[PDB]
Amino acid sequence: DFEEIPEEYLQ
Amino acid sequence: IVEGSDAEIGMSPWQVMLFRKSPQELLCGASLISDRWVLTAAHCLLYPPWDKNFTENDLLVRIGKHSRTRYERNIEKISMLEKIYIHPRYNWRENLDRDIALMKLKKPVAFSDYIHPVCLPDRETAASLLQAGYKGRVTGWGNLKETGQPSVLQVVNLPIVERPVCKDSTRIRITDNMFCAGYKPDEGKRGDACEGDSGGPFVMKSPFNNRWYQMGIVSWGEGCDRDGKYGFYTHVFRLKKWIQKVIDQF
Amino acid sequence: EADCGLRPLFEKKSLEDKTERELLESYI
Ligand SMILES: *[PH](O)(Oc1ccccc1)[C@@H](NC(=O)[C@@H]1CCCN1C(=O)[C@@H](CC1CCCCC1)NS(=O)(=O)Cc1ccccc1)c1ccc(C(=N)N)cc1
Ligand SMILES: *[C@@H]1O[C@H](CO)[C@@H](O)[C@H](O)[C@H]1NC(C)=O
Ligand code: NA
Ligand code: NA
Repeated sequence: DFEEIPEEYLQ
Repeated sequence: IVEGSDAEIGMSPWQVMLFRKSPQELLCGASLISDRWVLTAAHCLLYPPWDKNFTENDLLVRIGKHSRTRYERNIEKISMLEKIYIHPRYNWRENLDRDIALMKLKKPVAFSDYIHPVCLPDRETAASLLQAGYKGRVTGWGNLKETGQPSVLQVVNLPIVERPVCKDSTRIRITDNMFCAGYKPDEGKRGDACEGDSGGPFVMKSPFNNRWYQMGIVSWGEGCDRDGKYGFYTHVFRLKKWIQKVIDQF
Repeated sequence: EADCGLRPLFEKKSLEDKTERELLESYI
C-alpha cells in the first residue's frame, strides 16, 4: 500500500 | 478526515506522520513543535486494551509530507525516535484523560518550505480562542468515512462546541483536559476526524499576531462524522506545564 | 521557536490559504 522508504531509515 | 478537502502545499508544515516500521503502515498523526520534539496522542503509542505498546525502535516519524503513500523524495524527512514520553497520568483505563505524549528525535530536522513548527498556546491565547463557535483546523491522513483512504493530506475546519453539549452527546466522562468540536445536526455542515487522524493537531490562527497555535490533539470519537456526536481533543494548554517540564528536563 | 506558527509558503510571504478566512470570521 505504501511506497518503500529508503533502507537507510530502517536500520 | 471526513468531509474535508485536499490540503494545499505547505498548508500544515508542522504535520507529522507516525509510521510503523514493520509492517510499514500509518499509525497516527503528530505535530512538530521544535526541531527535536514531536507531539502526539498517548493512545497512539500506548493502549493496553488493544495490546498496543510501541517502543522507540518500532516507529519512525515522517515530516514534510503531502501524499499519504508516496515516498516524497527531496521533500519529506524521516526521523528516528530517541525517546517516548507519555503523560504519567494518562488514563487509558477509562476515558483517555490526558491523552498526550512527546517524542524526542534522534537528530534535529532541517526546516524547509514544507517543514516548520507550530506554536503552543500561552494562557492568554488559550483563553481568548478556546470559545464555543470559534473554529479550528484538523488535518490528517486518516480514513475518509467511518465505514476509503485519501491520496493526500486532508483538512477540515470545525467549530468548538459548548461543554454541556459535548457532555450531553456521550456516555463517556468528559474532563477539563478535553474539548469537543464539530457541527451540530441543525447546522447543516459536516466534518470530523476519523481512524488514523489520532495524534494530529487541532490548530487555530491567532487574530492578534497571525500565528498558528496548536490548541488540541485528535483524541477520540464515537464513529466518525455521526449526527449528534463530536470529535474530542486533548486540551494542549491544560497540559502545557507537563510539556515544558519534559522539554526542560530532557 | 521565535518563528513558530508562521508558514514559509503562506504567512512568511503574505499569502493566505483558501479557508483560513473561515477561521478568522468565527473569532467574533
Ligand atoms: P484515532 O485515529 O486512533 C487510531 C485508531 C485506530 C487505528 C489508528 C489510529 C481514533 N481514536 C480512537 O480510536 C480512540 C482510541 C481508543 C478508542 N478510541 C475511540 O475513539 C473510541 C472511544 C473511546 C472513548 C474513551 C474510552 C475508550 C473508547 N471510539 S471508536 O472506537 O468509535 C473510534 C474509531 C475507531 C476506528 C474507526 C472509527 C472510529 C479516532 C479519533 C477521533 C475520531 C473522531 N473524531 N471521530 C475517530 C477516531
Ligand atoms: C509498555 O512497555 C514498556 C516497555 O516495553 C513496559 O516497561 C511497560 O510496563 C508497558 N506498559 C504496559 C501498560 O503494558
Ligand atoms: Na453524558
Ligand atoms: Na457529528
